[PDB]
Amino acid sequence: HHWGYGKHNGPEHWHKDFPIAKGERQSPVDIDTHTAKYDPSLKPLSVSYDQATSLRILNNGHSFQVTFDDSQDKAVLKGGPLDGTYRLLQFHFHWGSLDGQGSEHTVDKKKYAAELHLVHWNTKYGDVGKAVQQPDGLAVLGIFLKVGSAKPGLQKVVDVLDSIKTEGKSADFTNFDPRGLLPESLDYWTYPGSLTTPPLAECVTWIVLKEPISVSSEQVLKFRKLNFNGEGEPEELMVDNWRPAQPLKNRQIKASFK
Ligand SMILES: O=C1NS(=O)(=O)c2ccccc21
Ligand SMILES: [Zn+2]
Repeated sequence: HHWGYGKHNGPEHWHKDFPIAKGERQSPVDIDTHTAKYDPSLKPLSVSYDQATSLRILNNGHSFQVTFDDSQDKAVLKGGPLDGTYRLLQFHFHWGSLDGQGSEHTVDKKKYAAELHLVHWNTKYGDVGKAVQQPDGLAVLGIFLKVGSAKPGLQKVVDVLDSIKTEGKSADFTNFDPRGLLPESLDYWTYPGSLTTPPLAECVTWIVLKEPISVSSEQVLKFRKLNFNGEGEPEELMVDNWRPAQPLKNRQIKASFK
């Protein structure tokens, strides 16, 4: 039927409705650290999030997302491998049922407990619908989560998840500052890829940060209490909403750091 992460509608099935699933620049990938190429021409990232305006938090049946006002250049990503200005639209997570899985990208086949995606779109295309039709339309900042100490900047998100437990629920979520989710270092890997969910469009420049953030076991446990199902349907816990690594094919992963 409609796509998801179960036995009968999971990532192995998606190609029947979205044939680009078997395409040439699909994501995620496994980032072999010994094969990645250091590119000294790569610039530092510029992350300008001080004027970010968060709007809502929503359970969309596949993850939960926080949306931002992208009507002007308030929260933007520039630099790195990018040409031009990319506006922050939303962030969301992918996570596991157990601490040793949940990330989409892997590093030397190591999985992390979760992965944060900050989705941005290229303002030269005017709106995000147009941007997803272009090979340089989106830039996604990917951040790994490991279980350790708590991340205080994540706690405002954890505490509202009760209010959006089931598919289709949303809540007001204003004045959230996404700078509290960033690691110390902005060293990164980058490669050309795709959305990791349908429609799997090949429109993404991936920027995957080397340094994970730490979250506590209690914080991640709250992800795992969300539901895939709508209210009044049989309860299915929202866990393991990650797509496995795809073949690299004719791509090179570049590193900003030696
Ligand atoms: O689920 C997703 N992972 S992603 O960052 O590739 C992305 C981009 C746009 C819409 C959804 C999604
Ligand atoms: Zn994602």
